[PDB]
Amino acid sequence: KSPALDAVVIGAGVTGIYQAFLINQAGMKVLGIEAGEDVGGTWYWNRYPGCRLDTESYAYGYFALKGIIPEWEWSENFASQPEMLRYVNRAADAMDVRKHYRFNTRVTAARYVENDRLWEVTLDNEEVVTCRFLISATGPLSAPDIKGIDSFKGESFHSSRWPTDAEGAPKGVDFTGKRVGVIGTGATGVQIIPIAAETAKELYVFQRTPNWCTPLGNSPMSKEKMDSLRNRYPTILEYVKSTDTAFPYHRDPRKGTDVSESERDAFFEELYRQPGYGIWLSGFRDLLLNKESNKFLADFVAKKIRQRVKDPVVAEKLIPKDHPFGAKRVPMETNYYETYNRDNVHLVDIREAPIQEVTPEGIKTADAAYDLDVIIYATGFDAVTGSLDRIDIRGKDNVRLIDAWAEGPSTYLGLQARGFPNFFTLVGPHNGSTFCNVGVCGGLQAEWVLRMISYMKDNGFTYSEPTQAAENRWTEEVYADFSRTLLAEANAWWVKTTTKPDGSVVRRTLVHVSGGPEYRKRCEQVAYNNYNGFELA
Ligand SMILES: Cc1cc2nc3c(=O)[nH]c(=O)nc-3n(C[C@H](O)[C@H](O)[C@H](O)COP(=O)(O)OP(=O)(O)OC[C@H]3O[C@@H](n4cnc5c(N)ncnc54)[C@H](O)[C@@H]3O)c2cc1C
Repeated sequence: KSPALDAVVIGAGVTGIYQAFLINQAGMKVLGIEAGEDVGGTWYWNRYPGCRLDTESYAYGYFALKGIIPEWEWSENFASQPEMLRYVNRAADAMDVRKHYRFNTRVTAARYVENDRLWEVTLDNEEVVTCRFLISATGPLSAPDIKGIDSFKGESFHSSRWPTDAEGAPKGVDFTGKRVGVIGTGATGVQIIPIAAETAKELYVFQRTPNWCTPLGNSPMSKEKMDSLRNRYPTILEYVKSTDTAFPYHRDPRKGTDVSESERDAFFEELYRQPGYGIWLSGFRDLLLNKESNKFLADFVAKKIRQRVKDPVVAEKLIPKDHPFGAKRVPMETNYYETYNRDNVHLVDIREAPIQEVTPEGIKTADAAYDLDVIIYATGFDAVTGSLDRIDIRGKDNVRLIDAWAEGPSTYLGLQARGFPNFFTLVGPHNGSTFCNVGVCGGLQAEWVLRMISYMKDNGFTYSEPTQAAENRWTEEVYADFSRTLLAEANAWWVKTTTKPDGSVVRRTLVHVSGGPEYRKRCEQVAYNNYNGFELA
């Protein structure tokens, strides 16, 4: 039996729609599947107030850099979610990609059929479609275990499904007269909190531990700036393809320990005040390698927080004590810290007073009862464990992907796993999503996968799977790269350590941290050498 499709692509975010576009442009048959009503992924799902890029719009805008929608005009240096959604909609118009997709459809299971070298893909546990290759673009992030949520009698908002009007704007964003509680001070919370505080009668921020945040420095984009950027796109593209993260930044050549205190302070002050991520990405070369260097920057950011927040007790609570700066994807913010100088804003330390439950009346901590009218659940993400866990994926000998990866992801090139032929995982933490400009990283990744599938078609190969040796060597190489950074000591659970039935010890990181260009170079050496390390038939 032969599959009906060359490929199924799961997800209609930026990654998935471009993979689908590429496959179709190449003359192959592709079906996209998407749970939502339309395209956008992130930019479709996340509708909460303050939702905005951390990457310069022009640098994230790969579909414009690549000449798919080159006329696109950005209105701001760091585009808001509604603009991002318009960009993805326009890109999808230009790629004519919607016709290849099933919308409002969840892939519930995928099983590899060994006799027939194809995937049976189950849609909403009913229809089954067959394809030669299965490609996940289910998103680099996934996603509250609090007693009593269902009992609250006021309004509940969840940042991941913020209610919208018929025009797609967020409902109930005016909190005039309302006592509001926000739980969470990750990326979403720090975008939500300063906006909610503008109208709430009282705002309580329930925070377990603070993250490092830096100011975004967003501003409108002039027509003149937009035109000069567009004229520079061929250069901008070459640049972002050459940096380690694919953001438009590269590390300072110097070690922080080599620079005087006075020079360090001046350098940091300039970068802190420059819009975007430079404070981190343009920082000293040893910032994520060396504790002293890291501490220089963390101390500087801490000093900036103390400047910006009036009450020294409150300030201290907002400054991380227990983790290096940049050990997580750093939230950027617009007047977040100054929000706490407002008289109607209160920080509730729930490490010291954990939440016992949500009640009909509001929130109960170990120490106090907060009567609220509104609760906003500003829930975090896992940028670490990946988005495939909700799909029943079965490879050879009916093995679960979740079991195969129990001791940590095991892949070759971060793209296929032994046991799961003709299955490609785009854009996930195990291949670099966590610290990438995903607009660019993911687009380049989809192009490599296109080239592999085309090669297979040209040669009449219908089977691909990593060897055990190549998968093992890769996975050890990725771990060793990870193990030389401060991430390893700071995020201990990002590493899975397993002593084998005999005595030897296996270590795998959940998160690939290797430089983009080095990673892509290794992928091309493999592709050039007839996909050496993949068995093909
Ligand atoms: C608030 C926020 C701000 C961000 N800002 C930036 C930024 O500035 N720069 C940056 O590089 N990254 C940023 N990110 C990361 C973001 O994940 C990527 O930029 C990008 O949107 C990921 O695109 P994707 O297509 O790979 O996955 P997604 O955009 O997550 O799309 C995945 C799609 O797959 C669908 N799906 C999942 N499972 C199934 C299933 N089983 N069946 C059918 N459909 C399924 C989902 O519905 C979704 O539509 C941000 C993320 C968030 C949440």
